[PDB]
Amino acid sequence: GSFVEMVDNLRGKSGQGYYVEMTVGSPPQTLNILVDTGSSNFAVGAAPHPFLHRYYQRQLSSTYRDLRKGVYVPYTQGKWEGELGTDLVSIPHGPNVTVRANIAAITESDKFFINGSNWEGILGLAYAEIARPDDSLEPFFDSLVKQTHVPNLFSLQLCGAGFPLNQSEVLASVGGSMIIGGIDHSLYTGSLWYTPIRREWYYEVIIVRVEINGQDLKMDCKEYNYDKSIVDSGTTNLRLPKKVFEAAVKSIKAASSTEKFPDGFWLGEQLVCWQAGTTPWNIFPVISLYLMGEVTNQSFRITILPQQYLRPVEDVATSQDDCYKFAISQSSTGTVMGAVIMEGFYVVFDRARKRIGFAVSACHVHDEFRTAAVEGPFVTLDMEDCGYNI
Ligand SMILES: CN1C(=N)N[C@](CCC2CCCCC2)(CC2CCCCC2)C1=O
Repeated sequence: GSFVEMVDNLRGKSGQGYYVEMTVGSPPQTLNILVDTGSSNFAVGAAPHPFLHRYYQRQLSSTYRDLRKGVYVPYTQGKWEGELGTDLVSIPHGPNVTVRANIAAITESDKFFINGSNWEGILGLAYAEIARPDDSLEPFFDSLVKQTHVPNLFSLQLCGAGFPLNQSEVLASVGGSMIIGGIDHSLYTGSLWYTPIRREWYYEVIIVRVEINGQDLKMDCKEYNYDKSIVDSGTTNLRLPKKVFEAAVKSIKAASSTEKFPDGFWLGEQLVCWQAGTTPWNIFPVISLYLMGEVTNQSFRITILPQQYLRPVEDVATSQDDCYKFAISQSSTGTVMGAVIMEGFYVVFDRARKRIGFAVSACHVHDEFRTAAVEGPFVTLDMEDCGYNI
């Protein structure tokens, strides 16, 4: 592991997000920032909010520059509005550099800030094409690379604990690593396998085959990428296109049929609980997603366990039972490989080579009988037809 200064620099959990410490302004103002590979704006709370105990104070920064421009960003579950400007930004447990970056000072929001998440802003790590108001607002990572010698690459190890973390525990626990400018080999086991970034906007990829316990879901592969497939640390669940979700849940129900679960469980709304330590992991199937490889007609697969797709939640009774929510849900906007999937892998966002790498995570939760996996190669034909075109 050659990047010790950045190892273990993340905190958080799949449901409320993983964050990294950053500083903004002169003198430096410390803020916890959500790592979001599914957006492209660096936006931080800049005004009092019930869920914030600190925020960016522009008037206290001598290096603050006002862009005299507003920004409005509505999203599925909510929205954030702010004022654009630039200032000096650093990552304490990151590369030893300071860069001038765009910052959206959030002045109004709805369903953005999460009570108790311990973060005050978000770091959009995707491409300028999806930056708001438009692609002229240079994303933080683009600025970082343009202004320093930092390699155009970052890697994420998100570490799920495998059990509920109370408020005190989640603040004291290491939630993972964000390695800026490199790959730290202590964070994964086995080999790294790369899939092409199809297009530079979201981190878009192409899924070419899906298996539930080795059983082919057997759908036209274009269904798996309708209308796109992305890797998004800012989404909790593995989200699947409606038709794929329907087929996958049918297959997961069949594999786990020795136990009947309520409709609310499958809808990802209600938790299911087992006596302490008795979670029947073995009745649940592993899920394999085959991804396009970098070699013509070659693919590889990533396999996750129910320890990834069943998300640990505290029982409404704080009892001693082990409880979970089903973290696979439907989407009308394509496949989203969210945090619960990323928790099984060390994921390399190799922007320089326009590819995303996957390897088994040194911190993935498993049992004595099964482990997550990244395996290849497999001969796979016509993978280009798996990509969706509007
Ligand atoms: C899922 N998702 C995401 N990964 N980022 C956003 C915005 C997505 C962008 C995508 C491009 C267009 C503008 C919105 C924000 C949320 C992230 C978690 C914390 C609450 C807000 C979102 O809705």
